[PDB]
Amino acid sequence: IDMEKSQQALVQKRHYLFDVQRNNIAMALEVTYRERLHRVYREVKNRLDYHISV
Amino acid sequence: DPVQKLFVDKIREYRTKRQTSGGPVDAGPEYQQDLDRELFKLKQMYGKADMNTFPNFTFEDP
Repeated sequence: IDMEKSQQALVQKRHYLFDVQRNNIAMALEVTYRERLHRVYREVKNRLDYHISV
Repeated sequence: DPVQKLFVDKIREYRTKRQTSGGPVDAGPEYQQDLDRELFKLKQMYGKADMNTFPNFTFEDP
């Protein structure tokens, strides 16, 4: 009885794997966004620096 | 101050250099050769992108 009751009480919370996946994919999207913004900034700064330094 | 003849002499050669700078006077081939050398070095160090407008990225989603 105890084995079965604890098994049920435990498998109740199997949702953490999906919650992980959720926040992990959110993190992936955020890092992509950050890289996009930094890449555009770096390119514009590179061209400006080229002009200024020449 | 109107006495330091070398002072006013340098200022005068300055003024002449100012007026005559239509093109780099007494440049000689070294002028162009250098200019090219460090322009190419700077271009190489910086990049080869479309050195005029903003090149586009067109990223890729995850």
